[PDB]
Amino acid sequence: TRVHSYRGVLIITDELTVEAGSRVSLSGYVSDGGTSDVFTICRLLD
Amino acid sequence: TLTIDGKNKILATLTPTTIVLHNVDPTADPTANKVTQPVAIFFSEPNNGLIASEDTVNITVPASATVSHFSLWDDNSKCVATGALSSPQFFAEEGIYVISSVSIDLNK
Repeated sequence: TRVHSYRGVLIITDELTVEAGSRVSLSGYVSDGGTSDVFTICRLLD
Repeated sequence: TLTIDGKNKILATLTPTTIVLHNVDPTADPTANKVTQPVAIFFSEPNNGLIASEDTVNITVPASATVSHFSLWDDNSKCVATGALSSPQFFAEEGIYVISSVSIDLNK
């Protein structure tokens, strides 16, 4: 009788996954003119 | 969590260039039922995992048209993103819809 044993290595298996997300943000409004240069009263003529 | 450096690098290839407004939600088909014409939108450099519009965008919507949802495009006609504006707007007479800020972000 021997009963003699052996020894191995520590083998482990795992599944890893990292995830993320996305969101789009928008801000708009109906045009009521716009930032202009030389905002002055005018007198058009044809 | 994901890395901000990774989040910055990943977002550097999106590069949306044109914006198009739709009256209906374009999620099912962002290639259909368009309202306006493609108008150029220029984005900033990726920072803190969030790109933002550089300058304001004015989209000339024709008369008797409604805009409720928006969509972005790239150079090779590939709809990178879709979304919905704040509220529907009906332009009775020919008007302009101005985009104040578009901020595509991935930081959850």
